[PDB]
Amino acid sequence: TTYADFIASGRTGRRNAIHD
Amino acid sequence: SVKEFLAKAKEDFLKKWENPAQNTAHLDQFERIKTLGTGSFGRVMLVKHMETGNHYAMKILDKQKVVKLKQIEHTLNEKRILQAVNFPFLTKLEFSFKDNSNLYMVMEYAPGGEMFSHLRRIGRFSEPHARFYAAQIVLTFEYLHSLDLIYRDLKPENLMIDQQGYIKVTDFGFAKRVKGRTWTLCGTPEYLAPEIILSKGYNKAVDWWALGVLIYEMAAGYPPFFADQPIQIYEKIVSGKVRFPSHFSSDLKDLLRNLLQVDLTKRFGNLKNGVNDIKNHKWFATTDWIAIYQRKVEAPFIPKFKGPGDTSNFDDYEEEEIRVSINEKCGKEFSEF
Ligand SMILES: c1cnc2[nH]ccc2c1
Repeated sequence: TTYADFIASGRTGRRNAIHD
Repeated sequence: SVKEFLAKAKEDFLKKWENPAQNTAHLDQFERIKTLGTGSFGRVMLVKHMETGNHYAMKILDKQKVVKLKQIEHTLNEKRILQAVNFPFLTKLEFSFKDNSNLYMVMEYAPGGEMFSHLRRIGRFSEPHARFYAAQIVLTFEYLHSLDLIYRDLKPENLMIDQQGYIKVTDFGFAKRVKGRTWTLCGTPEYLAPEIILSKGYNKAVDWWALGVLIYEMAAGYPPFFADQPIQIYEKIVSGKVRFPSHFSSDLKDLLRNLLQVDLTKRFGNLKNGVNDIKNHKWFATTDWIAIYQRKVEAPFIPKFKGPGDTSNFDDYEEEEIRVSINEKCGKEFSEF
């Protein structure tokens, strides 16, 4: 399931901003 | 009238924008209590103002670190904007100051925690729970955009829940006052509009794209474009394809298809009718925009408190000193702060 795929991913915690 | 409310708001904003407040407190006036959030782009602490005993959130930036990260002008943007705005769902600066080492921005404390925390714990929000939060963002963006401000960092991590269950849109590190186009690559991968990824000039429409992302994430419990590495996310975003969970209402999916529109000509918030294509959409039919603004709607969830200065709705972070050098750093860079 898409939920399961999310929860197993590396990006369920707080996400940092990006920049150049 | 909305038009007339905004006209007066702008008059109020411009006066403070053109003559910013500066050096209105000192670090020694505050008791440091707890780190509420932290990253490379600075940290936020709960502090107590000793003269009033009021609690505030205090953002602390290390001037040298700001410089190394090329965030000088962005930081000046943040402070200059936040001292000037005033809106029920923003936390304007109550005070700002600097010392030899750091920059300080003191704002209203929202004790309910980050939306991120509750969203992740609970899994997903009901469409009505999500619509209640979305409404507040729509109004905030209407306000901000009318003042020629773009926000550029919508995500649940930046959305704090207050004692009444209403939100504060926090962290203005990438916010900018711009008429016309801008170009900076900034924001958070999951929420980046395609324009930004593809290095085009972009405008306030990137915020309306980010709204589509937030609504999706709130209602689904995961973002519409995710993967393990940013580059894979960017490929999904520019693809032009999005899948909705089977539980998403017909009205929700239609709103999101028009927010998450890769074509600027067809993106809601960016058509000739502006924000009203959003406010008049069927998904918001039950929304009383003035009641939301007046904060008379009953929140679908009120946070647990056990007193003032309670931090139980926030994660625990390693506590680091607030060091103050005996030598002034970066004076010229931050002269206007
Ligand atoms: C956490 C709680 N309250 C806040 N107000 C401004 C930032 C911030 C962070």
